[PDB]
Amino acid sequence: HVLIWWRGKFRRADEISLDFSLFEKSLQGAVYETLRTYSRAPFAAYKHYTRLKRSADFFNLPLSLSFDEFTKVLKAGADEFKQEVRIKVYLFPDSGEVLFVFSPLNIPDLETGVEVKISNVRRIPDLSTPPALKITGRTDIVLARREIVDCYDVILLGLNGQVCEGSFSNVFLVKEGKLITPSLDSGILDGITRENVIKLAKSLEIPVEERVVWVWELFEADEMFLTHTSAGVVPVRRLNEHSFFEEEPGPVTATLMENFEPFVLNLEENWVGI
Amino acid sequence: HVLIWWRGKFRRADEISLDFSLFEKSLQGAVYETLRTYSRAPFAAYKHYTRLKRSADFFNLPLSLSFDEFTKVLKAGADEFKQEVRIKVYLFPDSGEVLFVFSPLNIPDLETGVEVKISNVRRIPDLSTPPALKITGRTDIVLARREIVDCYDVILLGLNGQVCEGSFSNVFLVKEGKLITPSLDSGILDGITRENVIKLAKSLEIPVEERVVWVWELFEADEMFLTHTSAGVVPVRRLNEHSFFEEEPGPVTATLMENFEPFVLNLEENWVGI
Amino acid sequence: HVLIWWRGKFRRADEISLDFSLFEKSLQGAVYETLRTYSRAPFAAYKHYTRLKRSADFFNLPLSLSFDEFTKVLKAGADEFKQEVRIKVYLFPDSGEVLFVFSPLNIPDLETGVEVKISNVRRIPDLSTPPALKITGRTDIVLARREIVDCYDVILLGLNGQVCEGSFSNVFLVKEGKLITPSLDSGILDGITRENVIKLAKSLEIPVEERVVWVWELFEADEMFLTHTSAGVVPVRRLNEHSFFEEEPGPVTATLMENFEPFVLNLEENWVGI
Amino acid sequence: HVLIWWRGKFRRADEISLDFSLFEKSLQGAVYETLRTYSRAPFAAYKHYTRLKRSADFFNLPLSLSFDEFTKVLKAGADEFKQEVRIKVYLFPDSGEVLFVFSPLNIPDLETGVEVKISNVRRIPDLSTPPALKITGRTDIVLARREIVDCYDVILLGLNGQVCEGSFSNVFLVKEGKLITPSLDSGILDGITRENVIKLAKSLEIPVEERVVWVWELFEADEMFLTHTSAGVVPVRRLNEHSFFEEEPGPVTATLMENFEPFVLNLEENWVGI
Ligand SMILES: Cc1ncc(COP(=O)(O)O)c(C=O)c1O
Ligand SMILES: Cc1ncc(COP(=O)(O)O)c(C=O)c1O
Ligand SMILES: [Cl-]
Ligand SMILES: [Cl-]
Ligand SMILES: [Cl-]
Ligand SMILES: [Cl-]
Repeated sequence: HVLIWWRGKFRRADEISLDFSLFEKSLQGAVYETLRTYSRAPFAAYKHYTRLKRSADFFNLPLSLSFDEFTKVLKAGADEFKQEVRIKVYLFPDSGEVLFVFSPLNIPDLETGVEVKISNVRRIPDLSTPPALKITGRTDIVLARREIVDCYDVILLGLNGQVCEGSFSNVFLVKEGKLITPSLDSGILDGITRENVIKLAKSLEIPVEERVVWVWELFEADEMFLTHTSAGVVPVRRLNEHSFFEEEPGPVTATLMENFEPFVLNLEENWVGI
Repeated sequence: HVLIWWRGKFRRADEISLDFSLFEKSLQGAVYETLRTYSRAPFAAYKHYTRLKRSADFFNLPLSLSFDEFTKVLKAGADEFKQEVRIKVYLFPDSGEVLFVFSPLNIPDLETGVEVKISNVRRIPDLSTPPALKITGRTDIVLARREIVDCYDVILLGLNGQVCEGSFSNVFLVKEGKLITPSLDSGILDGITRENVIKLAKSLEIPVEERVVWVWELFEADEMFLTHTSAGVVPVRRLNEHSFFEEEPGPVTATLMENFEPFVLNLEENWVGI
Repeated sequence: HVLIWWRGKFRRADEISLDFSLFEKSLQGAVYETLRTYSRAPFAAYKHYTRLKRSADFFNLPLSLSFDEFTKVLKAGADEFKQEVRIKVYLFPDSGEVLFVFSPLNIPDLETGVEVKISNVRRIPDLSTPPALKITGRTDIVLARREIVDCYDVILLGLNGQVCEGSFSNVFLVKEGKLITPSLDSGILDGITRENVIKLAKSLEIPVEERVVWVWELFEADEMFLTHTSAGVVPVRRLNEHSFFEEEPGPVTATLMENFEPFVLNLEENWVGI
Repeated sequence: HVLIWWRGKFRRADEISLDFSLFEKSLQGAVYETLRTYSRAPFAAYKHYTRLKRSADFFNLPLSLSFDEFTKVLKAGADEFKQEVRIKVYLFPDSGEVLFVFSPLNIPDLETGVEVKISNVRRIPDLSTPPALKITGRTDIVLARREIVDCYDVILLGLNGQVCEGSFSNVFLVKEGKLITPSLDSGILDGITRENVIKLAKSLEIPVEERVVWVWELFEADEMFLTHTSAGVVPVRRLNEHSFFEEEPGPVTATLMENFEPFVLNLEENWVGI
């Protein structure tokens, strides 16, 4: 049950009709964002809109849609499901055409923790590409996602062995009661889930450090977890062959994931304009 | 007047209907190769086929068309024009689908030379993406293309300041009668025209060095030129604000240009199977 | 005519008697500073003392000498010459022993400009060694100085091709009337002559930019010059095979070098405690 | 009780008088090699001579002593002790002067294993200094030595996070019965003990891989050990906070240790010319 909004109308996601020149050009990549709903309301819509604009600015391609129109399509689309939706928004090169894809959000039970592995792909450094450019063809993320076989996500290190992030998530570790996450200067995407978790940690009086984190610190951590739009906080039970836990996520991870949804649902900055 | 070949037949390049999920996946990029025709015969076809296979093998992707079938599509499409054509070939990871785009080759007289600039985008390091991978979404090329404002092409350096390539071309310099070009070890996208010019130079007993070339050597060169499929040898009259000439290129470039077409068009290795 | 201060007494520089264990240990390097005199008064004595302390702190080896004692030895030593002196100060590992070497400053006529060349040695990056550690055995500076054969100094680029500095000087360029010099974040030593020249440029209403400077900008510059303790402002007439001028240094360089000595002789921060 | 050989004769290592300018130049560093004796006979003398020549050749420095003269000084000095000795050999660039330092080898029982830590100093890149250059002032080793506080040695990684070496040792890991060690291509100072252990492993049919080793593999290893001249094979019981064992090393390390002395002492290549 997949719905799309394309060229002014909602539509079935069986076939797509587009100008051939747009298709050939889209092979160079589309700028994009992913959203989910809570109670069928689009989450962090304004935050995602401004990130989209920022990705679009790395090309002086202005955004065609207003925030007001963006929210209108998001809400009309989500309203056609009796269930939470995942929403992908693509902005196309030169044309400025926008495509929304709505599909049911089927989020699994991750209380037992996931497996992650160190990627063979290093994150592209700033001198080659801005880390915050969310574009569909960027080869670090394209090549790294193809490595996800017997794990949930792969961890991209930067060129010097600093922890950057997962192929579709941000990384946090816990050590001696402190919540530690790579700084934006490590060369990472400023995830919206990450941002919310940092604020939640502070509201719970958990100490937080945003800094350069070296790969070997993950192997000495008391806890590790991932953050991304669809799932929120995702506990990591094993990195490569290194287990953090057997059954229960660690205590800092557990408090953050139980408090995540109530905290973000009542933080106004995640609901502006909706 | 664009013609395409897609899913078993030739079509007008006006609009295209695609399986929607194919379209979505195509946004991650296609493996690509470009050819042109001389006398409406596709040039260096076998060489271009084997190079395409090389990038396809990186993704464990078999070519759905044999060399023989490949040449049949190329000849068939080129025969529909009353003029020389540019042909772009796209190969899609996992699906193995092939897309050909034929268009009129409009080739200007560039004897007078072009302007080029040093790009602000460094070639993606080998730890992040193979330098020789011809995938349409690679962000070094994509972002470097957007800097082409008052110039012909821009020059991408590697992280260390060595010369790699232009955004659509290979780079050659001449210093004290030697033809010098970045080695494959410099981490480059190597085009067939580059190899052809190297062989031409050797046949004329012009010394050739394929080595690491530092950016500042471009600024001290006696002559500089670009190579690419559609235009062959393109003299550079100016790099940033640094002039090489005002009217006509130097002796080594001029000799290479005047001998290029006679030499490459009479070499059997460029016509195998056509 | 070379004088030394060693183990509490002034001495002839023919022989030196030291504990063998100190000699073996000194093969690992001594922290050091170089000074010159104006009117036989030690220049920027306090500035050099604090840099020495900072180099010493990269080892938690505290400085044995007080500033007051430092100035006392500097002045007593300089007072024994009827001529300006060059002064080298070495601080030795673990022991904290200090050695001063006084020799006549024989400064040549550099009004005609000097030749410099790009070094084959890249400046050691911060992850390997702090750029501000002035130690006698650091291999970037040791290896680069051995390259000075038919030039005055060699220019060390950083790992990415940014201009860092000369083997014993800092680098400035002039472009469209702006004075431009590598920022400290480029990974360089904060030279005391450099600092004074930046202040002098500002006092003369010359615009100054401290930023990342890429190697190719030197080849497009209107003017280039070096700064170091012994000589002050040193005009560069040629970089590699690229001439900036034939006879006369450019106008910005010329104003700075004529105004340098009067400016620094009347700036109190260069004379504190003397 | 230190004995030295300097300028044609053996001397007490109490005080030393030097030509002052020699001393000043010695502060830039010496090429070095270390040996020990078994039964008061200098071990792997020819191997150590040829390695010294290799670093000396980098500076176009001929060895002032022939192999035969070298062995005479080594035997003569070792014969003055009633005990095994450590011998350090220093060679000075340009002058070609040689300094030998003989001292009692006091060798502890390290069967129980040592503690090591990951250093905060990255191995100097190849663009700045050759990785295999054994010069006493190299700042990666000098600064890494100062971190040895509550541990035996620290581990230097390269800029990319690969394992290179300890500050005075080579690094080996064991994983699934394979002995793994950084390749020469990783950019390392290769010691003679490393080569001897590799040959020992092969003679015992233990599989050996010389390859690029990433830091995190140390944290997942079954066993880890160091090699260096004075101690041979040194088991690592703990890396940072990560324990490998509490009482005795694993089977591969234990076998290598128990077979080391019998094997290396009965190999003619380690005794040529003695
Ligand atoms: C590389 C990368 N890192 C992190 C994220 C997570 O960011 P957010 O929390 O906004 O979903 C994403 C988005 O999925 C991403 O693609
Ligand atoms: C590498 C390096 N850069 C720059 C300088 C110049 O600094 P200052 O102006 O304090 O002499 C020096 C000192 O000679 C140096 O060794
Ligand atoms: Cl142009
Ligand atoms: Cl750049
Ligand atoms: Cl220990
Ligand atoms: Cl580090």
